[PDB]
Parts: sequence; structure tokens; C-alpha cells
Amino acid sequence: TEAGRFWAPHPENVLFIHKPTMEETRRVALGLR
Amino acid sequence: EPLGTFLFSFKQEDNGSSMDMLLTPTSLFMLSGMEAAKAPQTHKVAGVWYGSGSGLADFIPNLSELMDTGEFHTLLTPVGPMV
Amino acid sequence: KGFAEVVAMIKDHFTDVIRTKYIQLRHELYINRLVFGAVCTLGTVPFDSHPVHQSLNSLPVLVFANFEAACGPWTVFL
Amino acid sequence: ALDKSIVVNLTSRLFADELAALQSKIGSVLPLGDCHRLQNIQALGLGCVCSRETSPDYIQIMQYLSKCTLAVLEEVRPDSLRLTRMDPSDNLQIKNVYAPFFQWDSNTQLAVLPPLFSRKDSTIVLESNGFDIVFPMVVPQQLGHAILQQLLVYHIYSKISALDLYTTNVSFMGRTYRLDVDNTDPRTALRVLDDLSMYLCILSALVPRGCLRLLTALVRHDRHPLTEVFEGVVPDEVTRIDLDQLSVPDDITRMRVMFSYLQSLSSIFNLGPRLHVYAYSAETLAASCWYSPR
Amino acid sequence: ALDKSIVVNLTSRLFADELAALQSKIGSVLPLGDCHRLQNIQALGLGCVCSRETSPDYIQIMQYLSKCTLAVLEEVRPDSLRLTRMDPSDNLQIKNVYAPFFQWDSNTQLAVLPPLFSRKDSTIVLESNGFDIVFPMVVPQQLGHAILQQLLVYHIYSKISAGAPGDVNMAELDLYTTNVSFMGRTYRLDVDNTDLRVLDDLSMYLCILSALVPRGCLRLLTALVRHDRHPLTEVFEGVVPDEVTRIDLDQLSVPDDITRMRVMFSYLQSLSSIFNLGPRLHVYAYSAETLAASCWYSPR
Repeated sequence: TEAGRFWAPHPENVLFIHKPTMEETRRVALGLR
Repeated sequence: EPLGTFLFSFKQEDNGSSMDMLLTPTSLFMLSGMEAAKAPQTHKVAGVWYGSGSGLADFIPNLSELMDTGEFHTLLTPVGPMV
Repeated sequence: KGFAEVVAMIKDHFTDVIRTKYIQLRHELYINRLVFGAVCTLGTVPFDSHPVHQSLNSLPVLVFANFEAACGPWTVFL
Repeated sequence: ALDKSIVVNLTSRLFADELAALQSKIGSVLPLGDCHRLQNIQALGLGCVCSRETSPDYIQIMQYLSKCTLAVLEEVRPDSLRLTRMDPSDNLQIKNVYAPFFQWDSNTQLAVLPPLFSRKDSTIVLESNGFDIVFPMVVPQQLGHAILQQLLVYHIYSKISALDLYTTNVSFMGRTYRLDVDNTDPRTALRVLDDLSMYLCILSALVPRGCLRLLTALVRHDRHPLTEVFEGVVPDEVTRIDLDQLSVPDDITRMRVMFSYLQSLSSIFNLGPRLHVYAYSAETLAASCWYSPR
Repeated sequence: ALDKSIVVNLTSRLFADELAALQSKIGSVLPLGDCHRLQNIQALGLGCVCSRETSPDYIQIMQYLSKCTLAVLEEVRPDSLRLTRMDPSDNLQIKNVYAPFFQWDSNTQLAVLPPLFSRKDSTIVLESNGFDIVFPMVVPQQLGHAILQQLLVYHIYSKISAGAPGDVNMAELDLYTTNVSFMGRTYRLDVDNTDLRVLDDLSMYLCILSALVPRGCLRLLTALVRHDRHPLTEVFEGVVPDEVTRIDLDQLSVPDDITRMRVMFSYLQSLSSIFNLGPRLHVYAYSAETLAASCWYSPR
């Protein structure tokens, strides 16, 4: 949480996209549209 | 001072007969100018021993250029504690 | 730990400071800018002396009994 | 003034077998963990970090050796080991019984190294107490470096294999030797190599151009005794960098930074605590020296 | 409690002319090859290693100074010199007579360097014994790490101009090297380009690195791919020049590359220590009119 420690090699936030839940919300949204 | 601080002898050129420049680590934090969150305690304390940072920057005009080429660690001779 | 370890240990403390600076020099590479840090030796402390916390004005200040000083050179670590 | 003595309690009477090896090495240097008079035998060995079933890593063992205090034996009684202590800076007698024998003289310099040639020779096991004792090796500073020079080269060329005459043999005037590598943990020997990739490619960026043009004038015709590394042919890379014109105040800023980073290569090629010997007797095999601080 | 005194005897009496030169420097720091109190002449200078008949060296002197014991003159009596012993961490007094004259200030770090300048500035020839004593070049550390550097650059371009005239301008070379700026002041050193054989060994070593280092670091990057790579080495790929990364390492064979990498490291530790660590001491007080600096010696 420091300005000089901004570009840490292992920062505390990690992306985690659960690809099964992403395809089901695309496909219903392509059904209504 | 709390009579046991650590010291530094900064040296540029003998201009006077005998005048010397000494740097406590609270004082060298003021010439640095880093962000407050790196040292969240001493910034309040070192801000009341001195001004906004130009009271000591008047004596060394080269503090922009001494940081670029990197000669500042060659000009400090560690001395020790106070007596 | 001795001088052979702490130079490798100080690099792990200042990992982020090395990384956030050297993003800049993909664009401009000045040889004067490559110098990074230095380490001196402020003298020895005897073992198992407890550093005692204090409070001044607040400001917490450590203290080292039986300190002895032995100054050393400045060596450029990176 | 100051006293220095460590007497080691031991819970079982030693056998006549293991006492004969300890009587053979009456003058020897072994490190130990704590600073007290009384001491358990489980700190006397170097083998708390270098055991048999544990795969040893000789860099980490050498990293271990600078932490500990060092001690010299006085007597081997059949119950208690008795040792004397080394503190910076104190003059003391030291006597080399060390088995891969080298010759010293007055005004020589030393270092303490882990056993890198024959572990079975330089370590004796104690079957009576079940704990083994590992002896380090004292080496003059030239071979003190030159063995560590080979071991850093070896872990480079064992990873590429994922033969032995070039990688495992430490050279010296008159003799060649065999390093002991059967089971080595490379992970503490590779972090040193991880910092070598840091320093060495920075030094490849700030290269002086005139000192590259010096070799293009030298190794083509001017052959010298210590330039036989290149064998008379320039590398292909050196012709590529010298296309720029020379100017003095470029290299003045460069060669100071070349100078300042070779100050850092002390920190990665360090030995243990050093020993500057002032007087050495030849036929008695005794010496006199002052222990340096770390 | 301990007594220390170093008394050197001679075989023949001194001349009346040579006594005034030793009285000129009644305070100095001599090297001394033995620790005992009674000693012959042949060790107290640099004549034991460096001489006129032998080729002049830098590195074998710098190997010698860290191994050697220092000593300080107290009184010069014919013929028996009286030196005082230097101890680890002992406080004593130094007068600063060294040619040419560099200015000492307090709270500087004194670095003993070998003399690489002209003869008559450095030595005092003893005609009675036929032996040469040589006083070392005592220079403050930041100068001593800079007074060597500009001369070592100057020795390289002297080797370029002797091989090819068109690459080096003398006016560009002289104006930027022989003028040394420190502490705000300047110093114009004696070049001695009348014929610098002292610094030929360092001019060999730094160049042999400069061709083998970029050849070296390519193989050492690619051999260390891991899941446990240290994360700072990802950054330093941007520091290496792009021309360096285009080496075909197939051209040198495996028996050539083991010889290179052992040559790679073996120069590095032999070259790092001779820049770094010599007999080096501190000074806490100075006076310009008395020319006396109280010192204390820190070994290693």
C-alpha cells in the first residue's frame, strides 16, 4: 500500500474469471438481444 | 535531541575557516522528500524540528544534481552517536 | 548473518523499489542513472542485548546499550 | 583480562577406535553454535546442516560457516572434549593436520571452507552417541577462491544437461583435484547464480568502447602470454559494438560505474572469516594468526 | 602494558645529504614486511617487490600492501632508524609529506595506494647501502578511487594512438584526464608521457572482461529458466543491449565454453579485491598550519 511499491511482482490482487459462469451469462444476454 | 542519535558528516568544500555540517537521520529525511507513507511516524516529528524543507536545502544547492549522477553516498562519512 | 548474506537479503527488501524505477529506462538509458544504493557498516552490537522501546515528543525511539562504532566504506549494491 | 575455554560434556564413554582419530587431530578448527563453557555435542559438529540423508548444499553450508564462532581443540579426554575459542582480534596458535595437504609459510593468508574433496575422510562418525561430527577445511585464499570458482561453474553446466573433467576439477600449480558432487541441492547455489545474472548483464551494458577497440588492435597480431583465451580469433560480437567513434568523456562516466560495480562483486564471492598468518613454523606444523571479524 | 617499537639498523653510515630528505618527512606511513623489532633494510620500502631492473607492477604491489604491516617514523638517527608499530585500531599521529601535495581534511578516509607517479616524487635513494626505500602514495579514498580511474582510461587511449593515429585526439585526451576535480578544487597531475607501465596489467584485465562479459551473460541468462527464477532478473533483460542478445552460441563448442566461464569468474574476484580492500585508515582531526592529522588504522 505504498507508492514506491506500486509495481510489485506478486501484487495482492489476482484475477479469477470462472469461464463456466461467463459463458452462461453471455448466452442468455444473446438470447434477449 | 535525545542525546544518542546517529550522525553524518556531509562535506562539499572547505569554504569557511571552521564550519561543519551535520545530519541527523530525521534531518536527512527532510532533504529526501519522500512520501509520508514510507515513514508514517517521523514525518510529523521531523516536520516540527524544521521548516518545510527549504531551511536546509539552501546550504546544498546541488540536491537535484547530486541525486542524478549519484555522488551523495560518496559524501557521507558515518560518525557515530552523540555524547 | 555476515556480509555474504545480507547483500542478498537487502535485495529482497528493496525488490519493489528496483522494479518501479527500472520501468523508466526502457525509454531512456542514462549510465549516470544506473547507480542505485549503498551499504555502510555502522559498527558491531553485542549479542542478546534487548533493544528497549521508548517514547518521546509522540515518537517511539529504540535504544542499544553497549553499542560500539566501527565505520566502514560505502559499497554499491544492486 | 579475557578467558577463552569451552569444555564439552558428553553422555557416554568414547571407544578406543574413535578416540584414536580424535587423538590424531589435536590441533583443528571446527565451528560450534553457542558461546558458553558447557555445551552439548549436537552443536560441535558442522553436520547440523550437512547430514548424510539430507542432500548437502555446499554454498548454504559455507553460508552457514560465517555465522558461527570457530574453535580450536586443546585435549581429547575419554569423556569430555576440551576446546579453546577464537575471538576477533586475538593471536593464537593454529596447527594444520588437514588431510588434502598444502604447504604454508610465514606471511600467508587463509580461509575456512566446508569439506569439498572427501567427506568420508574429513568426517568421523560417533557410533557410541549416534551423532556425527563434520570438520571444515582450511585453505589458502587463492585456492579458497578457486574451488568456489569451479563450483559456481558446475551448477551452470548441470542445469544445461537437463563431461566431468572440465566441470569437477579444480586446477592449481602442480596438482589437480576432484570435487565431491554426488548429491548437491542446487537451489541455494543457484540464488548466487541468480544474482550473477543481475551483475553481469549490467556490466555488459556500460562496456567501454575504447577498451573494446584495444583488443581488436591486440589479439590479431600482438600475441601476449595471458591473452591465449581467445586463441587468436576475435569474437563475432566485438566487431559489432566498435562501429561508434571514440570520445573521452563518454568513457569517464562509464569506467567509474564499471569501477563501482566491481566493488559489489566482493559481496557475492565472499569466503568465510579470513586468517592473516604472520608467523608459521615448518617442521612443527604450528602457526600463529589473528582471527578476522566477519 | 604492551610495548611496540621498530628499530632498523644499518651496515654503513648515512650521508649528510640523505639525512635532510628523511628529516623532511619525519612523519609518514611506511610498509614493513616483518613484525619484529630488529630488522634489516630490505623490507621497509617497496624495494622488496618493485625495482628498476624488474618490470614495474601494480597488482603485485596491491597484493603486497594488504598482506604487509604498516609503520610510522618517529625519529631518524644515523644510522639506526626508529619506526613505530601500527596496531589494529590504534590512535596515533601522522604528518603528511607526500609528493605531489594533495590536501587532507578531517573526517576523510585514508586509502594507501602504491606510487604510480615519477621516481623523485616517490622514493629517496640511499646511496650508502645501495638500496631504494619507496614511500607509498597516501591519497583520500574518493580521490584514490578516482585518481586511478582517469589515468587508467588515459593508458588505454595511449595504446590506441600508438596503434592507429586517427582514432584519438591528444587535446581531447589530455584536457579530460590529467585534470582531476575534487572537493571543489582541481589538481593537474604529472602525466609522465616522456617515453605508464604501472597500469598495463589493469589495462589487460578490464579489456578481456569487456569482450567476454557480453559473451558470458547470454549463456547465463538462458541456462537459468525456472519456475523459481528470482523476479528481479526479468527486469534486467531490458538493460542488456539488443546487439548482445544476437550471439549464435553454436560457434563456440562445449570444451571452449568451460574454459571461458572459468576464465570469466577467475578474473572477476582477482580484479574486485584489488580495487576494494587495502590498508585503509581514518582521520578525525586535521590542522593545516601544523600539517598533523591524528589517525586510526582499521585492518581489512
